[PDB]
Amino acid sequence: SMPAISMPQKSFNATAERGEEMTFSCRASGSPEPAISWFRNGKLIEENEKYILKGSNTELTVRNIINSDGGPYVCRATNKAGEDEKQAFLQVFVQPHIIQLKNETTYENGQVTLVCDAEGEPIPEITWKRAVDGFTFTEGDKSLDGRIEVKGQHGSSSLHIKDVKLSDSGRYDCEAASRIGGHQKSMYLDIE
Ligand SMILES: *[C@@H]1O[C@H](CO)[C@@H](O)[C@H](O)[C@H]1NC(C)=O
Ligand SMILES: *[C@@H]1O[C@H](CO)[C@@H](O)[C@H](O)[C@H]1NC(C)=O
Repeated sequence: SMPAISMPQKSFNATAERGEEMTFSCRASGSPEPAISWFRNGKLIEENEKYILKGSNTELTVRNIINSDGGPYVCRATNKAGEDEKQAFLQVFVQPHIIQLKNETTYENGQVTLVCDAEGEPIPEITWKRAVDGFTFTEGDKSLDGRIEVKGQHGSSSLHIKDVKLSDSGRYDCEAASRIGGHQKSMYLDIE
């Protein structure tokens, strides 16, 4: 009888660069006993440190998950009567990481833009925090006096200050956060 594959789980999530591993399983009914084998990118998966195969190839463990591990892994079952193929799929998430947060200067009575840029999957939300008083800015938000405004989209945010004052100087933090976690970095605004 032709091989018929069963899978407990077919879609999987993992987070990159955390030393995580996941195990895909593939079993098949059929006579004669179907032989199970796994493919990635169309090439047979051979056992090593990264890929662990157990239970006559019924279980595939991918170790030390990184972004490039994302995608389809194909389970093939074959016997003299025919073959069946099914895919397991791995979505790899990436925790937020701020990749750009520069220091800035401007002069009193001037204008300045603080820029924070972050990577991540999901795309992180960006929040700004003013060190001296711990006041936080999201969105969208603006200051009571209307001088400060936050605009941002797609994991990037600008904090814009109009009519700078000496007291605006000091540390500002960017916080990039997703369900996965968060990353915070600091820069320094010098009004001088
Ligand atoms: C994988 O993550 C996605 C996106 O958050 C979620 O919708 C899905 O249910 C997850 N799959 C799991 C863990 O079963
Ligand atoms: C901002 O803070 C000081 C300025 O003296 C410096 O040590 C630090 O590297 C600056 N940050 C950047 C990204 O230039």
